[PDB]
Amino acid sequence: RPIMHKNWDWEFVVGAKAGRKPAIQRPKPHQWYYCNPKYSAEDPLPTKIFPPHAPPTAESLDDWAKFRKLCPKDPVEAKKFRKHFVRFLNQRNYDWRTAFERGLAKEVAVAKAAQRAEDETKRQEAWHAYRTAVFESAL
Amino acid sequence: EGLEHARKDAEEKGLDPKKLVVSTVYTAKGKYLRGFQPMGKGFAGRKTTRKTHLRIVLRENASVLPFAAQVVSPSRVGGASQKHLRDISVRYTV
Amino acid sequence: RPALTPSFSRVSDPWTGEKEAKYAAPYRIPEEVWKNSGAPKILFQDPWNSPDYDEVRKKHAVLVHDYLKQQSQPINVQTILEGVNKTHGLVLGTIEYVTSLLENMLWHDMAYVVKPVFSSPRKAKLSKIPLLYGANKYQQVFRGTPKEVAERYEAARAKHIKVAFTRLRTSKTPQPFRRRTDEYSHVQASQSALGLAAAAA
Amino acid sequence: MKRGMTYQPSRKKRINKHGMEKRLGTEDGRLTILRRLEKGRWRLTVDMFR
Amino acid sequence: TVKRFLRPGGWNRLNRPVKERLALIKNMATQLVEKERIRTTLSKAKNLQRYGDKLITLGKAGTRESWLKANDIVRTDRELHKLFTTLALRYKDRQGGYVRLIRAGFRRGDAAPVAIVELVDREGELRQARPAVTPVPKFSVMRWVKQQLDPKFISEPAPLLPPLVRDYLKEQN
RNA sequence: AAUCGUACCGCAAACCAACACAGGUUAGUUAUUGUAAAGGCUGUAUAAAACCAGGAUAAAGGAACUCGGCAAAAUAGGUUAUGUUUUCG
Ligand SMILES: [K+]
Ligand SMILES: [Mg+2]
Ligand SMILES: [Mg+2]
Ligand SMILES: [Mg+2]
Ligand SMILES: [Mg+2]
Repeated sequence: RPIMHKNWDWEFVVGAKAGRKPAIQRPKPHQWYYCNPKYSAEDPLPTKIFPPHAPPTAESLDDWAKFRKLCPKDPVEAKKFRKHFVRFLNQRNYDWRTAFERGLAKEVAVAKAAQRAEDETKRQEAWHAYRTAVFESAL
Repeated sequence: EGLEHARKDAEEKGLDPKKLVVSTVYTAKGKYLRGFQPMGKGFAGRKTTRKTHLRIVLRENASVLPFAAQVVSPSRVGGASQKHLRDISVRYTV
Repeated sequence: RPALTPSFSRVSDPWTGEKEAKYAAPYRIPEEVWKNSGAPKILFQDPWNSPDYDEVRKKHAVLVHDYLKQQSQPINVQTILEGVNKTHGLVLGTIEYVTSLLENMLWHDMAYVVKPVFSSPRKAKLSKIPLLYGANKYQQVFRGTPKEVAERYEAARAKHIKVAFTRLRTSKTPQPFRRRTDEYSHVQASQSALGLAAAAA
Repeated sequence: MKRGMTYQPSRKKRINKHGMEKRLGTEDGRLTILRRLEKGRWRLTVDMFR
Repeated sequence: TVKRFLRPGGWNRLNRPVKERLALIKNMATQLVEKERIRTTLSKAKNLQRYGDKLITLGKAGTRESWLKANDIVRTDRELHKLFTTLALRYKDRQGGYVRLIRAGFRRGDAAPVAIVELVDREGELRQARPAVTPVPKFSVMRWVKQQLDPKFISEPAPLLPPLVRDYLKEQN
């Protein structure tokens, strides 16, 4: 079994394409796998839950192993300690999405700006050729 | 729509459309959709949607009013407009 | 690729304060011949901006900033214009354009200005003596000349120590805390791979 | 201050205050059930479901 | 004609504050250049006709100062390029009246009046506009009058490059 | 290793207020020097009455207003040699 899923339909992830379960509009971390339009029953199930936004460097994370070592011995403090650890894990899923959305926006803006520069260049080149023809025609 | 429907009815009966006159027109009450709308301080009011029936009767050579409307042509657009051929040299003379 | 004005005396600068166009006709003609003839002006000059309007502006600022770093004393705007043109060629046309570039540097603390001392506000307003500008080797967080920056830092350092101990005395943390937010996702990992390929190439 | 918000729903409160287990715990509650059986109400308690 | 009001400039209020009023008119002016024909309400059409004429005047100027003013009005680079290159040459000899307005009745829902705004010289024009330069008969009182009052009257379209510019180029080369 | 929750709304046109109600509703997180990344949202057609509401500007005078400086306006901030009162802070 792999640790992370690698085959995602990126049109679905960004939001241009509908999913395999259209009734769900905002998949949960454990619902992403079965809402993928490329879902297949032959692929082995990953051993951990990650969203499509997670980086490939998360495969070396072992969070529950570290939690046990930091476990307080007082049950009253232990219960609150565990509650804060679960809160940290859930928040990490939505830090990745925010970085994912901000990172893509910068790439899109750069590409859009580059296209704008090229279009103006072609228009100015075309006009210059027309201007030259006018002078040549008039001798 | 009622005027057109009535005229079609007259032709089927064998009347001349060029001599028809509107001789009777009246309305009649239909079935109403009742409702309620809230007001201030817990009071309430009515919210009703009304409906009506329309009846038109056309008869031949009935007494008619003399009203008649003047008719003009609309704006000329396309190849049928020739305002651009006007000669403006005449207005400079006496 | 600087372009000359229709008077063939200077280059046009990329900013909103430039009121002269760029001559672009295939043949050189005096202004008086074609300006009063009645022909369309767009056949002789380009009144618009270049496709690289923003990039050219950034390049010009670097040239001005580098030249100041090579200087050892504050100088006037006129000296800056002459020095840059001599080093690289005719690339700047007016002192007003250089002034606009300097204002951007002053705002972000990439440069500083030395102002004269006047007895009354009215004398300062009516004064016409040119100003002197310098450059910081690295960006700073305080305004003014190096002497003024040191004075401002001393006041800031005292304030920080005053605040930190007052917080401790009133049962607050001496230094504020936050949480570390993870800003590395799949998009960032692909950017790094792209960057290495560009560097290798 | 605006009035009319005397009801603040709570599922745990509703079961404990008016539930069937509560009605069967006292003699007066048992009499209330019999009164509702005599009148023939289809639902006996707010706690009832199929 | 377009009515003149008491506010600065004599423009319409278009039932909007001045800030939203200017944002709306700039967008519509950009679309008029792109498409050359638009259908809207009578008030927005009257304001757009007068605003559109003054935008063409800037394009005909063909100067650095004029382009700066227009660059704050037009919303798209492609539309701004067309204004100074294509439309500038189109209306070289036409003195005003680059836009026409024709009323087109009332709408269906709110029964508001509507009109059509279009450019006055092109392929696809609703009507055929009068020539930019009016021909003058050779034996008319009009010809004599213009000589006495305006010796520099223009009777036929002029070439892009006048003879003085052509002569200078020939002498140079 | 079984069992129950997992759709959708959640400062709201979906919850408490008879309503698509200018009211009420807990916790956890995010960009931003003088600003502010992501994300989210959007108004029948006009105008050159009286009058009403919420703003702006105003010659000369400056509480003459009024039960009453109501409302509005106003260099508002910091450091001071000296003096006064203290329960000495
Ligand atoms: K004009
Ligand atoms: Mg959900
Ligand atoms: Mg109520
Ligand atoms: Mg006054
Ligand atoms: Mg008094």
